[PDB]
Amino acid sequence: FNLDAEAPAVLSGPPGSFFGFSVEFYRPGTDGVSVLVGAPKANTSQPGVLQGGAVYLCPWGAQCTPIEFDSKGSRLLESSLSSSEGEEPVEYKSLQWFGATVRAHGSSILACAPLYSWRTEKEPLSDPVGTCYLSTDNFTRILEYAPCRSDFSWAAGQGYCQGGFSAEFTKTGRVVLGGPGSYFWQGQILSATQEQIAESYYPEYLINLVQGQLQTRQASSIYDDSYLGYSVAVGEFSGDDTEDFVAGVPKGNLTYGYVTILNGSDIRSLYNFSGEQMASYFGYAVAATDVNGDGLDDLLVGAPLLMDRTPDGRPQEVGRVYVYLQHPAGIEPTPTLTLTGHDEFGRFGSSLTPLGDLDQDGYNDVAIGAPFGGETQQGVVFVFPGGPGGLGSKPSQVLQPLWAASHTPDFFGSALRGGRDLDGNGYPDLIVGSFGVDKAVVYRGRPVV
Amino acid sequence: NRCLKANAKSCGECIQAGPNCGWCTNSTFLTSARCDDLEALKKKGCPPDDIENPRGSKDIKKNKNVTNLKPEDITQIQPQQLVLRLRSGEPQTFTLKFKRAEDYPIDLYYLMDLSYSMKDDLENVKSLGTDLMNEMRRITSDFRIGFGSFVEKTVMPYISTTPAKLRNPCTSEQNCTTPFSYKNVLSLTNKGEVFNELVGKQRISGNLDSPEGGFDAIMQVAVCGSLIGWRNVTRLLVFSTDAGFHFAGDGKLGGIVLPNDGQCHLENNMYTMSHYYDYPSIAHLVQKLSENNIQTIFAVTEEFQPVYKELKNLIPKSAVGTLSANSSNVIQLIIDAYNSLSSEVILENGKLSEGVTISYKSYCKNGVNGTGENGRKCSNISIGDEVQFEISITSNKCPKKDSDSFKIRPLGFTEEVEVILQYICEC
Ligand SMILES: *[C@@H]1O[C@H](CO)[C@@H](O[C@@H]2O[C@H](CO)[C@@H](O[C@@H]3O[C@H](CO[C@H]4O[C@H](CO)[C@@H](O)[C@H](O[C@H]5O[C@H](CO)[C@@H](O)[C@H](O)[C@@H]5O)[C@@H]4O)[C@@H](O)[C@H](O[C@H]4O[C@H](CO)[C@@H](O)[C@H](O)[C@@H]4O)[C@@H]3O)[C@H](O)[C@H]2NC(C)=O)[C@H](O)[C@H]1NC(C)=O
Ligand SMILES: *[C@@H]1O[C@H](CO)[C@@H](O[C@@H]2O[C@H](CO)[C@@H](O)[C@H](O)[C@H]2NC(C)=O)[C@H](O)[C@H]1NC(C)=O
Ligand SMILES: *[C@@H]1O[C@H](CO)[C@@H](O[C@@H]2O[C@H](CO)[C@@H](O)[C@H](O)[C@H]2NC(C)=O)[C@H](O)[C@H]1NC(C)=O
Ligand SMILES: *[C@@H]1O[C@H](CO)[C@@H](O[C@@H]2O[C@H](CO)[C@@H](O)[C@H](O)[C@H]2NC(C)=O)[C@H](O)[C@H]1NC(C)=O
Ligand SMILES: *[C@@H]1O[C@H](CO)[C@@H](O[C@@H]2O[C@H](CO)[C@@H](O)[C@H](O)[C@H]2NC(C)=O)[C@H](O)[C@H]1NC(C)=O
Ligand SMILES: *[C@@H]1O[C@H](CO)[C@@H](O)[C@H](O)[C@H]1NC(C)=O
Ligand SMILES: *[C@@H]1O[C@H](CO)[C@@H](O)[C@H](O)[C@H]1NC(C)=O
Ligand SMILES: *[C@@H]1O[C@H](CO)[C@@H](O)[C@H](O)[C@H]1NC(C)=O
Ligand SMILES: *[C@@H]1O[C@H](CO)[C@@H](O)[C@H](O)[C@H]1NC(C)=O
Ligand SMILES: [Ca+2]
Ligand SMILES: [Ca+2]
Ligand SMILES: [Ca+2]
Ligand SMILES: [Ca+2]
Ligand SMILES: [Ca+2]
Ligand SMILES: [Ca+2]
Ligand SMILES: [Mg+2]
Repeated sequence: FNLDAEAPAVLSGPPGSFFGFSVEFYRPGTDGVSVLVGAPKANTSQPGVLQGGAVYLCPWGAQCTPIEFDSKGSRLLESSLSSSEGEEPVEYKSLQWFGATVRAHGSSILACAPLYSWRTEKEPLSDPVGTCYLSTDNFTRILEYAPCRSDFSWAAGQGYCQGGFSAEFTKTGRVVLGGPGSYFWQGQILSATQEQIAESYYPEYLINLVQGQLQTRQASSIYDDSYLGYSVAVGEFSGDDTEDFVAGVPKGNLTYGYVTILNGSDIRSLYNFSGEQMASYFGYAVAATDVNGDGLDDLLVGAPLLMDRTPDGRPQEVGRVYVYLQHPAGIEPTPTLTLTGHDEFGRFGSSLTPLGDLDQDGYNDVAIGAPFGGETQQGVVFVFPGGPGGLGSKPSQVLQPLWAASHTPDFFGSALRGGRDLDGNGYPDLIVGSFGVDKAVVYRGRPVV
Repeated sequence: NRCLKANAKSCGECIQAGPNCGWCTNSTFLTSARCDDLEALKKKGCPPDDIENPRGSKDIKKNKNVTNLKPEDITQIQPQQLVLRLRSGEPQTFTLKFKRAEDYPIDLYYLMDLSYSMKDDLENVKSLGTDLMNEMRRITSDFRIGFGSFVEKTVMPYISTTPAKLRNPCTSEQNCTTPFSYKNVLSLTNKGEVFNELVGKQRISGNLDSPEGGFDAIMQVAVCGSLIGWRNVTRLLVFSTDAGFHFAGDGKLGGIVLPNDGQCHLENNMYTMSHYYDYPSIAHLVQKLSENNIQTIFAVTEEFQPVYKELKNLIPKSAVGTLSANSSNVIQLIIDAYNSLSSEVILENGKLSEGVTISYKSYCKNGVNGTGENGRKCSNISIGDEVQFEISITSNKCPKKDSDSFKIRPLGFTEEVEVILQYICEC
């Protein structure tokens, strides 16, 4: 309720760049505190690359400049340099959606291009393996990490993995990636520490050779088309100090969808949670945060296509969020609480973020996006208060764009990032993307009492 | 009671507070105490000529009897228009009669998966136009058939995008045509021979991931109106496939984030926006199939029966049949499905104002009576059968001073009942 909705800060990027598709906080210390904004359709100065995508660095102080993760165009197939008559590319950076995901931890920034594809150096393919770039030590070293750019090509292998479709850092800076296309879209979770990534980074060889990498295994074909890794988050659910992996599997189990929690030490499956309606996209978004002040991270899952019925009998797409409270002996498969959208086609639960403790009352709060909610379908963000009994069932605040609707959807609330203090007043702040109009909005917590 | 505990300061308030309340105006009543029960007032000496008690009412306005002819000259639901005046908290109930017409035209659009596993099917469906027409002569006097084909969104990652695979998505020997989203091959026609001629000329295609993009095609078939040719008759959409289905959210993998807009986007009989709009959600199809009175027949292979059976439970007026491996049994499948669909009626109502509620009771064959959500439907309705519904409406507010209107209609039909509501808020 205490976010300053009367006058948020609006950042704008290049038109049609999808500036705002992903948003993040960056603080290599504090004096360089900044907002990061992904613009996956942005043009870049990379030669021969059309709409490679970009990530913008926006220092918070008194605006936005692209980060140069990769200044190079698409590399060439070495065997074609002169053996053949005509160079040809070995990879396809055009239209790769770099910055579809932007995450940061300390002085490291992970940015992914889930529509990056490559040819392989054997038979000519069009394999969208996805790739990420990792800035470390505040832009003094930049690594490519493409764990699905492997020996196992094509849809049957990891060729269509789209690694980095979703991504997250653990609290120790470990990289966790979702790739929904591995093994005929079974999907995959892959993870490595930054040290492990830097240790085998050798750009001369295109195939991933990271040692010590964690990844989920290929399963039988009955598990095809599940999209494990459509979304990912991290939290502690196993009783130790190594954060675990929460992954959406939205088409799993007959398209009912499920969400799985993987042991952060060995990526073994710990918990599953099942969706309630076919094709509701349960697992579209996931989050983990303690919403009732007992120190046990709780699970939140979005299912934005959830269809329910009005009392006068009319079906309507509204979306639903599910909350599962952890307890000392584990966590139950049935939700503690559900929250349901009220706007038809609003896609409530499309995005979720922990806010930290917005009002500093001792309980962490949560934001939920409904990118097509609101009276003009521009999108809406709901703040829900944590409390001793869990998440409250009524929002404590409702954020909407202050600009008018236009020819095309705003997608306000389709990207969220909270839980960090941008201006050092001790109250956590919230970033909301509205990529359909190439904006991101920063909301600041006002002090209370 | 709550007539006195309302503290009605006027006759007005007294009305809105309790259907059992009445108002005295004589001033021979020994304040707010003039608002009491209709009995508690008579027991306290209030002449019935003084106890003001407005009551709700029902006035039928259009009431053509069910038939026993062009389709629009056929009546299957009555009445067609009535007015309900609503006292707060007092239901007004009326009866809807539904009678299944003896003979009603059928438009059937055959929407077929043409990915490579359907190659052998395509060989069988070559005579389906004339064979189905021959069968339908014993089902209806007026049958039309159309044909459409689908495969997939024509973008990465659903299709391979090497130059070679774009030309031929299948193996070298297999001479597949380039992947395509949806082709409206043949609009509805009574000429079955033309269905045979055109279907026989279609080329099988291919793509990469197993689920197919037929929901894009279903949406187009539902909303493209005259381009498809639908009449206001029984509208059947046969959806034939041997795979599961993409739906909303899957598009994000290909960078497609705009929701399906549910509008027609055919150019030269092809869907041109599959790269731009996401696959529909089930709920979106529910909206558009219902609105356009499409009854869907999922003709799908055994291995995907589980999936389509759950899909059928979410889509009103739909049926599932088990398609053989080369669509050899598809005619009997369609007949069985039509028979199943035609024998069930399901009522829907439009949106009601806040404070207004509706309840249905169904009275079906063999004394089967439904209540709750089941009051909206009757089953085992044979040709010529009549069933009836008792429909109760209650207002519990003073919703507007302006009259409301909403429709009640059986899914799949143009025929409907207009219910006009008037709210008694004053004396
Ligand atoms: C949450 O929900 C998910 C999804 O349902 C659950 O994940 C699924 O769990 C089941 C049960 O464990 C998995 O099926 C089993 O898979 C194991 C894995 O075996 C591996 O190791 C073997 C030994 O080294 C190896 O042989 C296997 O390799 C074979 O199979 C792969 C894939 O087909 C193939 O690539 C290889 O060439 C081999 O052919 C594999 O690497 C397996 O051991 C199990 O076998 C048992 O069951 C089968 C069938 O019932 C039976 O034939 C065997 O004799 C044996 O009894 C079984 O196949 C499944 O893979 C998981 N799916 C996914 C997508 O992860 C998860 O368990 C849930 N979590 C919780 C906490 O509930
Ligand atoms: C990125 O740059 C390309 C090339 O300049 C832009 O594409 C051009 O857009 C104009 C107007 O839409 C067209 O008339 C040209 O034909 C396009 N050229 C090509 C090669 O596609 C593109 O719009 C830019 N994208 C963004 C987000 O700015
Ligand atoms: C999460 O994974 C870790 C690592 O596999 C598990 O820790 C191991 O537990 C076994 C007991 O079965 C011990 O023998 C090993 O020494 C442990 N290894 C490490 C590195 O700690 C842990 O038990 C798993 N957590 C859960 C809840 O299953
Ligand atoms: C099917 O019936 C509908 C409803 O009767 C027709 O649409 C109506 O057309 C009349 C005159 O053309 C208008 O007065 C109504 O307002 C229309 N209503 C609606 C909801 O459109 C429609 O033309 C018929 N369709 C066909 C193919 O004959
Ligand atoms: C379902 O409701 C109908 C109401 O029409 C019941 O049938 C009527 O029952 C009354 C007395 O019970 C008879 O006077 C009528 O003649 C009956 N109507 C007909 C058409 O037969 C029926 O019994 C109810 N069934 C159940 C199971 O409740
Ligand atoms: C990080 O790099 C930026 C330039 O991109 C610079 O302005 C800032 O001072 C640096 N911070 C640290 C802690 O080195
Ligand atoms: C799969 O779905 C069924 C039916 O919806 C449900 O009962 C079951 O718990 C689900 N299982 C998993 C592992 O998601
Ligand atoms: C379907 O395939 C089988 C193959 O065993 C064949 O015998 C049958 O004739 C085919 N169906 C039709 C209608 O020809
Ligand atoms: C339908 O009703 C008839 C009575 O006319 C009855 O004989 C038949 O068994 C019923 N069918 C079903 C499936 O209930
Ligand atoms: Ca752990
Ligand atoms: Ca907790
Ligand atoms: Ca709080
Ligand atoms: Ca702050
Ligand atoms: Ca076949
Ligand atoms: Ca497909
Ligand atoms: Mg297929």
